[PDB]
Amino acid sequence: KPYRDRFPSHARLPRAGLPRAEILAEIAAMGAAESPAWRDGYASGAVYHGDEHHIAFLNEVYALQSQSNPLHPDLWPSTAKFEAEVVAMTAHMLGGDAAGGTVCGTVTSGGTESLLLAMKTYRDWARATKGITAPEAVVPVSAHAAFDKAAQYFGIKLVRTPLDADYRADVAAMREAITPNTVVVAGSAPGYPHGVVDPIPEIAALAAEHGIGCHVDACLGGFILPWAERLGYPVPPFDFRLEGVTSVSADTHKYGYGAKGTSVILYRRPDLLHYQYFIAADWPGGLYFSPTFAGSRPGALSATAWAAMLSLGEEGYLDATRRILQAADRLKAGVRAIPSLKILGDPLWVIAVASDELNIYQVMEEMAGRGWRLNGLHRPPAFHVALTLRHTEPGVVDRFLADLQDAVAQVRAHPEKATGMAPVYGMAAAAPPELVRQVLTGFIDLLYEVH
Amino acid sequence: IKPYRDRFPSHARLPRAGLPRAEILAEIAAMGAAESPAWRDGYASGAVYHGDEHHIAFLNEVYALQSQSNPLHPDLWPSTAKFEAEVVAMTAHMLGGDAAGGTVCGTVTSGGTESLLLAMKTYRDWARATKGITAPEAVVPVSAHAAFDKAAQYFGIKLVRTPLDADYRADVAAMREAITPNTVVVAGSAPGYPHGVVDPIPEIAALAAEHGIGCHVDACLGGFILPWAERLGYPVPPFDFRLEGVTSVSADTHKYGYGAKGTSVILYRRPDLLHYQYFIAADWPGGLYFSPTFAGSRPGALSATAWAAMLSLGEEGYLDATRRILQAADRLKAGVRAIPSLKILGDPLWVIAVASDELNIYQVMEEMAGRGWRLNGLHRPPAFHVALTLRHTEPGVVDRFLADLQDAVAQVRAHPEKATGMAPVYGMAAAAPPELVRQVLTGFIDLLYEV
Ligand code: NA
Repeated sequence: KPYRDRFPSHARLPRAGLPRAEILAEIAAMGAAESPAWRDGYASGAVYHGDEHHIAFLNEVYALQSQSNPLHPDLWPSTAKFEAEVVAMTAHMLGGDAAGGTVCGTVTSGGTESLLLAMKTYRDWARATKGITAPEAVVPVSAHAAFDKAAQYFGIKLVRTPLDADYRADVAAMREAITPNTVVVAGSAPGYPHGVVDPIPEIAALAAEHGIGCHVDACLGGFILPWAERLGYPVPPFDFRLEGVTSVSADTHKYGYGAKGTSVILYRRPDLLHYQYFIAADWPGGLYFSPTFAGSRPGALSATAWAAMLSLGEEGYLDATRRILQAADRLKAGVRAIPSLKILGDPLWVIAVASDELNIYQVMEEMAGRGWRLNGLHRPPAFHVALTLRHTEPGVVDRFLADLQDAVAQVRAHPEKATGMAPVYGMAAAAPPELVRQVLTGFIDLLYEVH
Repeated sequence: IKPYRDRFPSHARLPRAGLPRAEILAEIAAMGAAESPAWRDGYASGAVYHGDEHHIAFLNEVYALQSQSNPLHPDLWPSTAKFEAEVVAMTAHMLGGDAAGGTVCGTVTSGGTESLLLAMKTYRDWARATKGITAPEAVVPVSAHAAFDKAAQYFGIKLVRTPLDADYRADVAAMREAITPNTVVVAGSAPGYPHGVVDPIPEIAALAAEHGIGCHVDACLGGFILPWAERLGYPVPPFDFRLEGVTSVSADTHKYGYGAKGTSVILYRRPDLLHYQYFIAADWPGGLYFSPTFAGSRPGALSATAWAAMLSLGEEGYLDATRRILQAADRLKAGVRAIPSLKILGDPLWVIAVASDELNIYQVMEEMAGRGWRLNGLHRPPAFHVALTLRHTEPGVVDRFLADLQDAVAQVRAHPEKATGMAPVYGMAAAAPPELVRQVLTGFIDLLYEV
């Protein structure tokens, strides 16, 4: 709570309205304080484009569409066109034409919502068409935490399966975990922890053999992998090119470079998509439907997804991806050169680094002391850096490597040193899950404290 | 209908080369010039709640300043964590939170629907953990939002809908009779969407408390009006945390809070309830992970607009806006009651459902549509409503409505069998079997997404 001193806190409505100009000044001052961290490339992920002109462009898209609520297609036909076109272009980018032109889907609020919708959809589809009432889903331990959210929300038993030596899903273990109640298996393309792409072709084949769904979580890779493939990088098919793939999520607000608050969920056929829709026919409020979880939605954010995709085009995504993967190549070579560190698996641009000899959490804390905001991992202990366009700016990768070399030297010199956040991550890694839940619950409460 | 089919190019695939930003903006701007008059000039029921150009420009600048905000990372955007904390605190205080003894707490959500879903899930989880209930039920009036059915279907809750009395308010005897040992929550609306009437919250809350179950007040529509209507001397029963048995309340900042679309608030009487809402993952290799609500990544700029709107209005601003809306409603209601063949359903303050026992109300509505009005068509029983906003408090707007409504009724009286445009559509939807409605609406959503 860094502003507790500098700015008044508001626990109650002001009696009189406060001047707009004063309100904007506070927000602008906070922006000046907060933006350097992501602008200058210190943040893993978080901001995916970050360019001044791109941002000013999407801000004006927002301004022009600010009143849009896609719950009312009759008032905002513009926004329904934008969502239809985002879905179509994304589907085409992800091998939709290979499905025979039946690929369809919706815009969502984010990768989490795309995953939740897909999970609910397989649940309802399986109940209706296979008589399954105690649904199960099989995913690798690396699959996003949102799969557990979906499981707990929709009453699906989540079975998480082990990874091989390369941190990719062990498909044999996935086959073993399938039962008559399994409704879907998933693979990540790539997974968030270690940036590796699961063996999608085998997972898709597994699913098809069992007549169950196969969801590919391409939230992180959907706007990168197709371009990496065209640039010559090693990437096997991960999308609708695979016969057994029945849905794919992809985040326009990650490497699509749209504004935060949008993603896409795609299904192989409409008969599947139809299980996602909510329709109420008996309500005194009249006919009511929604394609996704929300009722009212900020249509302006859909406009920003559409605008971003159109302003980039294939050549734009190709260039962005090129820059990111070149930076990644350079970063990975540097990490491999530093003694006592290793990279987990063989990632293209989301790089998890670990150490068998040193406390990786203190190496991470040493980086944080130099301004870096990296993601702390566990199982196993590691940190990761998800490279973005912010990291392709001049000097950024070199600063990272220089800082990391220094971090490692400092930790080797005092291997028992543990400061700042390092003991927090270490304790969290060792702690019983229930204890973690209690403490993190207290933490969320603290974020909401007004003093 | 898709108005831009022949006016602008359609995009089924990414352009090969990025298109100029300036052209993309021109196209979006052109669509805005086409679309804004309808809401700006007061023709839309609900839809746009403030709509003033200076207010809008103000929020658009709030968005610009916070555009990169993603509250999944409070360490990068402490500004936004502060905004959400203060939106919750101010809203809680406005809704009688101090009467709870200072234990009232909550979170910002993406909208009214998410607030309702979250409350529903929360009572389900709470009841499972503390009451051993594994086949949860919820009892709500038939007028309660369609979103209650979404929550029931998502989270495996049996939803029991109960009849209204002659004033279109919840029949509390029927709710009592519907309670079983598996019931986890009862709800009332403040006010309900269809007819704008406030349920007997005190009786419902007392019912709930007597049974040791939750009581959720859906104040999504009324939360930012009712407290001020009450201060102004209008007849409004207590409906909030002043009532002992009220355990949660939802209120929409993006409705009469005058924030931008994409925000709402869910409040709980105590932290031990709120804690059942949080998602926490402790064994994920992606590290410690938590979400206070459904989403992971979120558009923090939208929370900023809620906060800024609340601050720029203050109590005086909400009091003034509410006064204007309620006096416009008073005038509008009197004018409708003065028209021989029309009646208003129940006794609403500002969301007015109008019906007719003698004429086809759907054609009356169609005659209004031919004059530019975008009203909401209801059924059970047939009616239309107008949810009055600041847009309808502008000079001449209520007078135009009544003048148009008088001509509408004169025309229908002259040709009682006339049924044109959307009138036969609403008429058929009201008579049609729900399964048939489901199939047709499913086809309609498909139509929205056609490129
Ligand atoms: Na190394």
